[PDB]
Formats: sequence, structure tokens, C-alpha cells
Amino acid sequence: ERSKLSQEFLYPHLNFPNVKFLRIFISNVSENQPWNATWTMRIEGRLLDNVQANDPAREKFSSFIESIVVDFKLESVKWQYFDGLDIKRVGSENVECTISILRKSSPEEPFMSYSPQLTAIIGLKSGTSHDAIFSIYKYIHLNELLAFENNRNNHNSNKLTDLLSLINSTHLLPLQPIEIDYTVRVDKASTYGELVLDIEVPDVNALKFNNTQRESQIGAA
Amino acid sequence: FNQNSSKIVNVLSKEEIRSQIDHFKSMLSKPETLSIGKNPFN
Amino acid sequence: FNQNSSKIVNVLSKCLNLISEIRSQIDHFKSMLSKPETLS
Amino acid sequence: LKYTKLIAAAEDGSRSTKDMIDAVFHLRYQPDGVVVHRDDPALVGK
Repeated sequence: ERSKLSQEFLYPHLNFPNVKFLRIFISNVSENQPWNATWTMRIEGRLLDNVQANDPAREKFSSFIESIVVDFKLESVKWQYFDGLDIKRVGSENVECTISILRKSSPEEPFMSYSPQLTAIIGLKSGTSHDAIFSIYKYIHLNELLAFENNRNNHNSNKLTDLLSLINSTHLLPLQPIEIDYTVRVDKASTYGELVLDIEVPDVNALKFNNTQRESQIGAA
Repeated sequence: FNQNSSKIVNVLSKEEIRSQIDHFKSMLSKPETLSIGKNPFN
Repeated sequence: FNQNSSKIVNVLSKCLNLISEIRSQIDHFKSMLSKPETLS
Repeated sequence: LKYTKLIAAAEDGSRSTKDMIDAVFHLRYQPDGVVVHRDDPALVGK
């Protein structure tokens, strides 16, 4: 019960893993351009399964997505909360743009993304608050900075334990989005298979089966 | 390991090497893990 | 941990070979990163 | 215990990377949470 939060009991679940895998395609298809201007580009998404596209009950790519932003360098499209998103415009020269894709985050998910000022000190991108606090305390004890502590944590994180334990709380941040740079191809008619990116999405069923079957609860039973 | 890497890079602070130091520090900001899930197709 | 340590050591060896008290520091850093003494 | 030999072989220096991961893994793994393929030889076949 004391160590429910340490990642030692949460990270790998080789018997019942916690994540699904989603694949995203970014493309554009130039058609009937001078050889007016057609400019459609699409963001497609699909869960890797033996499931077929025609079969109903398939999860939509937009089932687990929060925000999609596309900024050109025209006008910028933002989507707030369809298996594909298509954007068709006019113009033929070319454009390069930034795509930001944010994923839905469950409340059952127990991991918080760290800020770059933290993951520099501890080689961990994401963990519970407990892990960050334990590692920071192990760090100040390892370098004999101990109840006053003065250093690298200071210049990185930019007085006492009761002070640091909330500076770190502030350091923890909500899920950050994925950033990609994508260039529309005007002469390259089909840009379909080039940019394929794979991300992992939460599996709520595994999280629910896991948090209700914990060593603490079974031990109490 | 993180402490020593950051230290020796701050000492290497003193073109190609500039972009490479930027790449290194960005990489240190984001280490990689393994994500494991079930296998849909055997 | 193994993979991250390996990648960092490779890119640091590259950056050090590209930049080749200052000279002695660079030599000692080369020697240190050669083997994984950076952990200890 | 089950992994007492895979754990020992990990830190003794032998089986530095690929040998170990293939020994553990049925399940699917990718080398990171987000994997982007800027250009792929097999994927452009679509």
C-alpha cells in the first residue's frame, strides 16, 4: 500500500500490457495541376489490428484525439474536441507547415510527463510525483547537499524540503503534443507512404483490470 | 551518468559543433523507453 | 538505460572528435568517455 | 526466480542490446512511445 505509486509496480505489465498502438499517415495528392491548383492533404489514422476496414464496431481515428493544429508559413486550422482529416485548398507553388497532434489522456493513466528541467536530472521522461520526489531526495542525499540544502538543481530548476516539494509539483506538467514539420509536394503527386508515424494510445480496459487487481487489494483479501 | 554528461558538456561550452551540441542537449532532454503491448496478428 | 547511455556516448565521441588546460581537458574527457567510467 | 539469469546477463556486460531484448520477447514493442518514419523504403510501396 505504501508503494502503489512507484513506477516499479506500474511500468511493465507483460501479462496484461496497458497500451494500444495507433498508426498515422500524413499525405497530399496533387491532381491535374499544370503539366487552377488542387491542394488536398490528409491525416489518416488506424489501429493496428487484424480487424478489417469494412467491419463495423471499428474505433474511429478521432475516437482518441483531442486537438489537431496545422500552421503554415495562408491560414491555420485548429481542431477541438472521422477516420481521416482532409484539407483541400488553392495554390500550386508549395508550402511547409508545422503539425501539432495531441492525444486523449485518461484519468486512469497514472503517469505525468516531466518538464525538461527535470528529465535532465533524472533520466526519465514521465513518472508519478512519488518517483520524482524520491529521486530528487536521493539526489540531494547522494551529493551531501543536506535540514538545509543549497547547485545543479538550483540552476536547472531555476531553501528546504518543504520548499522544493512544491517547486517540483509545479515542474510536473499535463501531456504535451507531438510536433512534426511536413512539406507539401507539388511535383511529387503522391506523398502517401513517406510520412508514417506510430504512437501508443491508452487501453482503458487493461488499466481497469489492473488497478482493481493490485497486490494491496489481494493481500488485504 | 546524467550529472557527468551535463558537466562535461558545460565544460565543452568553452557551426557543426554548435548544432551538434544543440542536438545532444535536446536528446538529453528526452530519453527513450520501450512501449510494450499485445500482438494483434500472431 | 543501456540504450540511452550508448547513444549519448556515441554522439559525445563524435562531437569531441570534431573539436580536435583546454587540450588536457579535452584529452581527459576523451579518456573518460572511452570506457563507461561516466557512471562511477 | 524467473528473470534471475536475464538480469545477471544484462549488467555483466554480455548481450549488450539486441541479444537481450530478443531473449525477453506474444507481445509487440517499439523502441519508443512516439516513432516517426521520416522516409521508409518499404512504406513508400503504398
